[PDB]
Amino acid sequence: SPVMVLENIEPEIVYAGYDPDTAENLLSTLNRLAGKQMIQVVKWAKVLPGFKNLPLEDQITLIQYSWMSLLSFALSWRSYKHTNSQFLYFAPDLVFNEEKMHQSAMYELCQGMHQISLQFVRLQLTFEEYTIMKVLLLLSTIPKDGLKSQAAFEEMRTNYIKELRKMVTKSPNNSGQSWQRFYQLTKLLDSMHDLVSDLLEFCFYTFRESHALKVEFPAMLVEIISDQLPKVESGNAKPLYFHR
Amino acid sequence: QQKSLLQQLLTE
Ligand SMILES: C[C@]12C=CC(=O)C=C1CC[C@@H]1[C@@H]2[C@@H](O)C[C@@]2(C)[C@H]1C[C@H]1O[C@@H](C3CCCCC3)O[C@]12C(=O)CO
Repeated sequence: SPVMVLENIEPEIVYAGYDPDTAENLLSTLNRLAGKQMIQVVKWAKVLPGFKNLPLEDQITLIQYSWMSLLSFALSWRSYKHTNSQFLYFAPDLVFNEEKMHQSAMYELCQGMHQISLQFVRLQLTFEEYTIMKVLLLLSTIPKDGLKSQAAFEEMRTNYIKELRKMVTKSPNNSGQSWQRFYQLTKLLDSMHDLVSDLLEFCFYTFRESHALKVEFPAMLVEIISDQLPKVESGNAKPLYFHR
Repeated sequence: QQKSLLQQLLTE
């Protein structure tokens, strides 16, 4: 059972170190927060059953494709646990929602992330469900022509899907609606591809126009986006769906 | 040009 291991290796909370109250300072602060969070994501994935055994090249590819889904999913969990999904709990010292956003695009991205959090309230998502779904998001995007150890990846992915299904369908808390719930969780994972697509498009823009927009990125994100952007731009990114 | 932060963290 990886569930026991998953609870143990779960990263601890990181602070933003918030302040001038401008769009470029908010974005720069969020990006520097992402860099701190990325260190804890990599240490989490390093000791993850199955993933820990894939070639180094495949581990890098997977993290570079899914870093955004992992961070937005963890943000939705914190938002749910600490504010009942009224606000986006980026860090204990940086908590806000759409109402603080004046630019149309920024409001919609903020709202999209809030809508995932509200779906956690509707589902009353548990920590066990969350940790398995988080792993499934790390395994949600692959290169168009596959990975180095494609079969080993397919085995590990199918195993994590089965762990989610057995956990949901065997729980007495879901009696009479366990399959309906499993399909709601898999639909929520598919809908993560849509949200993440939008968060990545704005991220790629603020990255390319970083100097002009005065939007700062930490070294971790500079290196990740530098490798990810040419892969996404060239169509070398295959999102894996449950219902599509 | 050099080992990435992602690669160093995965191999440390
Ligand atoms: C990963 C990120 C960081 C910490 C965290 O807890 C969660 C996330 C997920 C979303 C991640 C976030 C940050 O980088 C900042 C990102 C990357 C963002 C998606 C992009 O959208 C805008 C948003 C930020 C919220 C209000 C509306 C505008 O900021 C981003 C950007 O392009 C800035 O250059």
